[PDB]
Amino acid sequence: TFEIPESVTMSPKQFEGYTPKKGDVTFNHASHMDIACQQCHHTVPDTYTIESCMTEGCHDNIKERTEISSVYRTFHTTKDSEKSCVGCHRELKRQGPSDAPLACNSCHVQ
Amino acid sequence: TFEIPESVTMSPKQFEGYTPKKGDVTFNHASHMDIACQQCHHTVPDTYTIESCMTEGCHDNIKERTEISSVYRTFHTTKDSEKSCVGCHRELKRQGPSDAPLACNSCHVQ
Ligand code: HEM
Ligand code: HEM
Ligand code: HEM
Ligand code: HEM
Ligand code: HEM
Ligand code: HEM
Ligand code: HEM
Ligand code: HEM
Repeated sequence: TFEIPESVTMSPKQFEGYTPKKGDVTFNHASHMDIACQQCHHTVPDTYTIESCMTEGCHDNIKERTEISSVYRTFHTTKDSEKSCVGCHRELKRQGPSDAPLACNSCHVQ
Repeated sequence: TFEIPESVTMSPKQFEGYTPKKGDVTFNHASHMDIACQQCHHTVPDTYTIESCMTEGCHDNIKERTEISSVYRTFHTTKDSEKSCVGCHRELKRQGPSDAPLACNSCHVQ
């Protein structure tokens, strides 16, 4: 019965007491379909559910930036190539010509 | 919001006009958690849902046995080591000592 959402618009406006500096990000599963679900959704064994990365207790820290709980580190770190957006996209380029976006405005759009 | 069922009791009693020869099978995700979800649930790209293997149109053929749609071939074939139950369990033994069940009554229980 479980249905997967193809497109997902990730947003910083989720955090009430904060002012977003960049635009929203649209994530598409289709282009990432070859990667194991649990590779990105790495906490499935912990809760037996698939949930937002920015859930309370996970990567919901918007005030600090260097912390593992930080929204910034999590999606832009190159120290992780499995589940970090830019982290993986950068790693693909070392493996050969890749179009996986690195430019800020190629990810942050609307 | 998506919740995964740890234990799943697969049964042949689903097919009304049929008499099961073996007992039900209990599948546990915990012991299989290291395998990519889409490896077993191989039709996710097709429907963007995770559904029963024995759904109408999939592996629901109980009358024929050699067919890809056959409940028997699907779960006991050794010609596939990715998503066939005995197929993978057998392959593990070639990779080193394994306890993944091959005996009929180690899978069919209640
Ligand atoms: C594998 C085919 C796979 C599944 C299954 C899956 C599910 C899934 C769901 C159900 C959502 C919505 C979760 C919710 O209830 O909020 C969701 C969202 C995102 N996913 Fe996913 N996902 C699968 C695979 C992948 C892969 C390989 C990645 C990483 C490249 C990935 C990532 C994400 C992201 C990011 C989201 C948005 C999360 C958010 O905070 O809004 N998924 N996925
Ligand atoms: C959503 C698909 C999601 C992403 C993306 C994501 C990424 C991520 C990274 C980059 C790390 C850093 C690892 C490192 O520094 O090497 C990481 C680590 C942890 N995460 Fe995560 N994470 C996503 C989702 C979730 C969810 C829903 C939670 C909360 C249940 C969560 C938690 C954590 C924790 C804790 C860590 C560090 C310890 C660990 O278990 O690895 N993540 N995540
Ligand atoms: C992190 C949650 C994340 C986001 C966001 C993201 C976005 C993204 C975009 C915008 C594209 C372009 C196409 C599209 O919009 O669908 C794209 C493409 C690829 N990505 Fe990605 N991506 C995120 C995470 C990850 C992770 C962690 C990996 C690697 C394990 C990954 C990989 C890829 C690949 C492969 C592509 C295909 C591009 C191609 O050249 O065909 N992404 N991603
Ligand atoms: C380019 C170096 C770049 C910048 C700068 C940038 C900024 C940024 C900020 C500050 C946030 C926090 C929220 C805000 O609006 O201020 C944020 C969050 C996310 N980003 Fe980003 N981002 C840049 C580049 C990229 C690239 C190339 C991707 C996609 C691979 C990407 C993805 C994300 C995601 C996902 C988030 C979290 C959800 C959100 O707040 O939109 N960023 N980024
Ligand atoms: C990866 C962490 C993963 C997810 C996600 C997943 C989901 C899932 C669901 C939601 C069900 C119930 C489906 C329904 O609505 O009927 C389910 C059932 C089974 N799964 Fe699964 N599953 C994940 C991973 C794995 C892996 C790696 C395997 C293969 C070893 C696997 C297999 C199965 C089987 C068999 C069932 C029962 C199907 C039936 O016909 O009743 N899952 N899974
Ligand atoms: C449920 C998790 C499930 C299992 C288990 C499963 C196994 C399986 C095998 C062993 C094959 C044979 C491949 C070969 O001969 O090399 C196979 C092939 C197909 N399947 Fe399947 N399958 C499971 C689930 C599903 C579901 C829910 C459907 C129906 C949407 C489905 C369909 C098919 C089809 C069609 C094939 C052959 C062609 C192909 O796309 O690979 N399966 N499956
Ligand atoms: C096919 C849907 C399938 C079933 C059914 C199944 C059952 C099964 C059992 C009964 C065990 C024993 C433990 C338990 O009951 O949870 C077990 C263990 C392992 N399995 Fe399995 N298994 C099915 C499918 C698959 C597939 C397709 C693979 C390989 C890609 C696989 C692998 C394993 C592994 C690994 C174990 C761990 C045993 C160990 O020595 O620790 N199974 N499976
Ligand atoms: C041992 C060689 C063995 C036999 C024999 C056996 C039989 C069998 C039949 C005939 C079915 C159809 C339904 C019925 O009750 O008659 C069936 C279906 C499944 N089996 Fe099986 N099975 C044997 C062994 C194994 C092993 C080792 C596993 C687990 C790795 C296994 C799994 C399954 C699954 C799953 C099904 C489908 C769901 C069901 O009908 O119970 N079998 N098997």
